[PDB]
Amino acid sequence: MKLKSFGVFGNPIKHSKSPLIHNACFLTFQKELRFLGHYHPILLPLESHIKSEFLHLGLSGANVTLPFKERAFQVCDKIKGIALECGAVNTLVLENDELVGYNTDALGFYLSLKQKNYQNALILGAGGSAKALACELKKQGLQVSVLNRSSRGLDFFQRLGCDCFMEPPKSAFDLIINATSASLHNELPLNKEVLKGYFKEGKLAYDLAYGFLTPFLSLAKELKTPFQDGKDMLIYAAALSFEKFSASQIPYSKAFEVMRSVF
Ligand SMILES: O=C(O)C1=C[C@@H](O)[C@@H](O)[C@H](O)C1
Repeated sequence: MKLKSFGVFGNPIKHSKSPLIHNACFLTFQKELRFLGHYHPILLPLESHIKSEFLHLGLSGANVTLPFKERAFQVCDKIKGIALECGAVNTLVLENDELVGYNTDALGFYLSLKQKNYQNALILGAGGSAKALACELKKQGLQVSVLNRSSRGLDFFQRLGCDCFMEPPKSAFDLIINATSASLHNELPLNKEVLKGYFKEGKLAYDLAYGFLTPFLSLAKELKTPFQDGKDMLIYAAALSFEKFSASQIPYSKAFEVMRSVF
């Protein structure tokens, strides 16, 4: 049986549930794929440029998580699909010996939303996850505000047409999104009274972290604001990545069904 190797690059990487869900798919779909994939967690040094490792490990494809998604966009040979406008890559595939970058966070976030009744959004964060979410939400015709602590990174969000803040804007937002970078989200991302204000006027508190209740979500829950963690995004984005790992042979809906079941 033909073997191919995949993994997910991050630091930290111990928490990632990508190997669980991708391995479940590779084991089921080996029938149709006519190879058996195995998918590994891969801890990289902070300074890594990724490509050397990808090639040394003989990977066919990989995912990229914190804090490497912007670096992946820089180091891949070719960027395809909506990643062209995300400034960030979360999926790498070796295609004809070119390292090709995609971004499945954008659509995976969109698919994860139950309602499309949302008109505007405040994204907390400025890393690869925030960039893909801003791209996607602007594409869907929401107004997007982005709140962070420095002037670095602002050109991307301003070129998208986002309203960029470093002090929390006195406005109501339908979606309030914790996409803070290089963070595990164990800590409130804003002053608690400020977040309470947003939650009381907001329609959904959405936190990209998955696999525990963050204090951000717990505050929304206490306030009876509807809230959503990162599980359904992870699973849709992973299923989309799996579609790419299959050379578009297995549709994401079929990967999704397997992944959700095992998760
Ligand atoms: O936790 C994980 O395994 C992942 C989380 C998201 O950042 C993804 O975009 C990434 O591809 C994988």
